[PDB]
Amino acid sequence: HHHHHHSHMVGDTVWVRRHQTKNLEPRWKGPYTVLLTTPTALKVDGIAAWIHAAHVKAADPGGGPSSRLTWRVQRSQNPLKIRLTREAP
Repeated sequence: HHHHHHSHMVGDTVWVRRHQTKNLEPRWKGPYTVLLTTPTALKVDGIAAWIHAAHVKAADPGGGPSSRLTWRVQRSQNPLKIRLTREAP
C-alpha cells in the first residue's frame, strides 16, 4: 500500500490513556509510537488497527534513542508533521 496524508511522524512518542471499567480514573502506559493518525483514531505500533484518540496523549521522549527507535516507514519531516511537546525533564 502507498496511502499518504499529513499525519504525525512514524514513531510519535505517546502514552495510551486507558483503564478497565472500575469507575476509577484512566491510567497512562508508554512509550507507545504512533505510525499513522486518522480523525479521532491513531494507528499505533502494538495495536490491532486504531485506538480512539481520547485514549491516547502525546509524551516528551526527551531525545536520542527514545522517539528514534521505531519503524522508519514514513520517517521524513515533510509529509508527516508534529507539534511542540510539553517539555518535561
